[PDB]
Amino acid sequence: KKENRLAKQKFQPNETILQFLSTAWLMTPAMELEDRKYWQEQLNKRDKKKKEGPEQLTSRNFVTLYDFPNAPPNLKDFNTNLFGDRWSYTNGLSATQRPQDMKTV
Amino acid sequence: KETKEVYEGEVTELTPEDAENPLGGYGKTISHVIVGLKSAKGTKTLRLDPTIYESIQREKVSIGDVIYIEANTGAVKRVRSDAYATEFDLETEEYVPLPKGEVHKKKEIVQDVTLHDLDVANARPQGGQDV
Amino acid sequence: KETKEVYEGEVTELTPEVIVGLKSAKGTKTLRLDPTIYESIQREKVSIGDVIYIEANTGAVKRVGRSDAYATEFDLETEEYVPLPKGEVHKKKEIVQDVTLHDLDVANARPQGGQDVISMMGQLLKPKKTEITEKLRQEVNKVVAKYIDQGVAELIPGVLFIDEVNMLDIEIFTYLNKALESN
Amino acid sequence: IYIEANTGAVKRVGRSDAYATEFDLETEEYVPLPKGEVHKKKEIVQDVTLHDLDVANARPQGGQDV
Amino acid sequence: RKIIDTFAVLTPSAVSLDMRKLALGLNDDSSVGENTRLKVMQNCFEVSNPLHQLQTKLTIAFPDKSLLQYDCGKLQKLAILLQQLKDNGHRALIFTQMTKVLDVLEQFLNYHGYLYMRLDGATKIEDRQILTERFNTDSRITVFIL
Amino acid sequence: VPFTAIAGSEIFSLELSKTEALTQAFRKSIGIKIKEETELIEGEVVEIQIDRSITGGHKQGKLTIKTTDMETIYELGNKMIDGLTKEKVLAGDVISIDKASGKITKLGRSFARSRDYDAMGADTRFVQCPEGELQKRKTVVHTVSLHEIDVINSRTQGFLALFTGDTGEIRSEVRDQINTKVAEWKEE
Amino acid sequence: VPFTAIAGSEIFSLELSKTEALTQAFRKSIGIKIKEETELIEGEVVEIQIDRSITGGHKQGKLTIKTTDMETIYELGNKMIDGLTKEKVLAGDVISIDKASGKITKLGRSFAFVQCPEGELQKRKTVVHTVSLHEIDVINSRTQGFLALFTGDTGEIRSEVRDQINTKVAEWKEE
Amino acid sequence: VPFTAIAGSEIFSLELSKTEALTQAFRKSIGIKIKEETELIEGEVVEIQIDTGGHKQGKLTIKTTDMETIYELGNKMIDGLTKEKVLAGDV
Amino acid sequence: KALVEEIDKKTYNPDIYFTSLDPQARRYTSK
Repeated sequence: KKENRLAKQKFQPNETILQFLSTAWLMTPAMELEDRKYWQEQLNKRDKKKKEGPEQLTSRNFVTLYDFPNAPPNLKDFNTNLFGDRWSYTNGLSATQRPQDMKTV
Repeated sequence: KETKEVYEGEVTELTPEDAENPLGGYGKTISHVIVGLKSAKGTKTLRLDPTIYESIQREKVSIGDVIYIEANTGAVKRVRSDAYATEFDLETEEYVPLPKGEVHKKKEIVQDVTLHDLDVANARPQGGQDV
Repeated sequence: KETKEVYEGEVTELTPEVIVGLKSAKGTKTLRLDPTIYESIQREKVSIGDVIYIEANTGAVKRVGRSDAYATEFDLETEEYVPLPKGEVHKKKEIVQDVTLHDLDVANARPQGGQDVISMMGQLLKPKKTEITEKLRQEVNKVVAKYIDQGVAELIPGVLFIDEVNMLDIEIFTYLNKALESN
Repeated sequence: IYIEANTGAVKRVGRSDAYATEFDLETEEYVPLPKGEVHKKKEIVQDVTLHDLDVANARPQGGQDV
Repeated sequence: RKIIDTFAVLTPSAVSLDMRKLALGLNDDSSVGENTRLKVMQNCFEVSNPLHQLQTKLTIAFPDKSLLQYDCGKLQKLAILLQQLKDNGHRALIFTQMTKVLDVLEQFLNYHGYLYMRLDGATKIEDRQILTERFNTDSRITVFIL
Repeated sequence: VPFTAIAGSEIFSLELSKTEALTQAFRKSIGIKIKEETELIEGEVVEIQIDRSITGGHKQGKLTIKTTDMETIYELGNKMIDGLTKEKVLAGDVISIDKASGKITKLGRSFARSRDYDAMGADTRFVQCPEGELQKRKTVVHTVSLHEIDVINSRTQGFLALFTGDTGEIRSEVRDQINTKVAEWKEE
Repeated sequence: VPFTAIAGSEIFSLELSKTEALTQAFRKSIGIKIKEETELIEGEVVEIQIDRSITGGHKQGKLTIKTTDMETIYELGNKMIDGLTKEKVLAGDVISIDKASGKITKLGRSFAFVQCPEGELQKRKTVVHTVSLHEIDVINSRTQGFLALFTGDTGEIRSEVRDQINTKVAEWKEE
Repeated sequence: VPFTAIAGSEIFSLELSKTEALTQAFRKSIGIKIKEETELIEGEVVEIQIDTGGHKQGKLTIKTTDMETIYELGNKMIDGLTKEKVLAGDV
Repeated sequence: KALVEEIDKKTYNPDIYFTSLDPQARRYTSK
């Protein structure tokens, strides 16, 4: 009998699949932690060489939600940033026209 | 007069520096990005904020052609190299010899301009499809 | 006594080919935009949650702003919150906006539709005063005669003033000498 | 049609009278059927001074955009 | 934008219709060539214009209405109690013996912006028992006119 | 016989030179009347049917134009549908149509000679009914000055400069070709 | 208070008549000042988290613009993401934004050099805007007159607009 | 050596004041020479034939009078040959 | 035409315009 007796809209976006949950965070809780991260800024400078105002601002990364076709999808599209696709066609046989679907009869 | 830092060389590599996603969601979170460069007699790898990935995404850096990025302002800028120039018989591609000097350098510019030049730049409307 | 009407309401949909579904307090009607006024509507960044004060006779569109109904979008929303206008969207009023003879001269010599893009080109190609000739004078005389014979309108004279005619040259004196010999 | 082969464009005589009368009314002119053999050839002689050429060259004659 | 927004109130007096399309060359009938009209209206669709606001703000500026309670004489000493009871969590009842007071308290409530409802002639047919239980049940309301 | 009664003081202008002004006055003083054998289709068009563009017949558009004299139907050739409703009008409008115009002029409402249905009706019908024949040639006479012809020659659109008044000092070969054209038109 | 000066050879003009040049010279001196209310949010962005899909068309955000007094994670609506992410926004930077416009004003970087602010985040104030008579005449008379504010591409403004602005000023002063 | 053919009654022009009109006459009176160098390919009777889109194995036959070979291409030409859409039976 | 004239997106199909004084009260053929 409650349903018989008893008888504005909002805006909300969504994000999923390929996502860069962006944050430019000075990840400094509280003071010394950046020093440890200052090490991960450090062991990739002198080794690879071919033979309170710390740093100059940072940023971060994330994915929402659990979307990874092959590696980071950001890295997946960055693998297309190497040498394009048309020259890949020229050096190949247009493998994008060879599908793994449509099982052979 | 002004002087801007310049980081030169050729992009030897581009790799993620992954950390586990700390905030809402899990998976990939690049801590930062370190990319090597080598001009004539000067080799150095730049550690930089991970955000430069967008520049790599935006500028279509490919690998080891042109680098223009600063410590604070950041972002790469592109303008290949003559080493690959013979790979194509004919194209419409650009090429350049190896950059000289060290990876980090500075440039000094002096320019004397009249105030009337600024006035006419303000006055004269320049643009495109805007009416 | 000419007539003006205004469409004012919350937009519900837009259909490119044009529909603008203005929703007032009690009315929700969908006009058709001509391509020019459709472009003007496009430039007005009007979307679901917006009210526009688009006149009916002139046709020009003046957005009123984001609807106050969607006040729950951001505690610090930039756009002003204006509610759904009262009455029907096609609000009609009886206006006593009069016209001087030069006013209706410039009305057709240099049209001033205003807010639409084509009205912008119309007021930009010839923004100044053009040398109206006697042919348009007779056309205007016929138009004002038919309007005043429509019945509601009327005519009232006026007084002009000149100071220190001593400085005036002989040319203007000679021309006005034959100009006062008129009706 | 009336297509001068020198440019490959079209000059329109109008519609035709054979496939005409598809309707009781037509604002577009029915236009008389062209007379003579299709591969028409002719020569024209015109006496024109130079200032007309100058003023024609001064201003544009075609264009499609604004 | 702040230098272009407020003052845009002037309205040119007289306009005659069908004098701009007859000048641009786009229409259903013109002496100029008809090969451009479609592409010209597409340009009008997506040709950028920097004078958008000043073009579209020349019309009326839509003024606003004051005067709900600024000079209300006997009503000045009513907020000094209702607001204090609102802060202290004490509800109150407003009783009326006049129609011209019942039709005026509504704009006071609209101006002062407190959740309110009335036991008067200002509801609908299906908001009588529900409103009775609304008053009976505790809520955030502070104004009930009777 | 239009005249030119203007004092010589205002010959000076900031848009037309003295020579241009005098030439304009002289060419305005001499006029030409033109008779054009335009056509018409008059009669009460009780209905306007617009059928689809069928392949066999590209337009089966029915429209029943009939005057007081006769009852008749017609057909639209896929060009005149918007000619009726360039401005939004309904059927039953007397149409002073012109073949070489494309701009059908509606004169309002019109009458049939029928009593319609049996019950009480026939309300709201008091307008002008077509009187003349269904079709008759009209040798319409128009009077224009050399100003209109010259401004038409100078620019593709000429009504704008005729109304606003910014002709723009048209050149001489225009006047020469108009002289020849008017001479041969009088001869023809 | 405005005050305008001219010389003995600037009376003449080509885009203007000497009549209209002297008219504008007379008009420019007088001015009006209209007051208005202003609101502002101020603090230091010390946290930020934006949900943004790559190559997408839907996003949300949470910027924690805060002072040294309390923790406050503010929100962005539909278009505010671009407005608050047009330039660099980090997690230490002292930032002040306006509500009705979302404009960004760089009070200064925290370091790498201003300390984190105290007080309350949202402050209100009043701002009075000044404008001369001729400027009011020219801004609202036509559409391209905004270019005339600098290029001066106008001459002999229609007197109807002048009378309308004069009566507008008169009734503004009256009320 | 262009010769400045200007009479006395040609300097009192409307849009050109006499001083800068004389300056323009002198500017015309000067003589100068300029040289430049460019490069081209002549005789490219191409007859493209490749084995759809994508330009897989993007090399074009080129057949002029002297050398008749096949030119290899790249990202800019394998999509530049589809630019200027031709039947490839021409120079 | 009359620029930006009164129109409520009522039909306005360039090849559809049916009106009458209602002596039969019908419309154009279709299915």
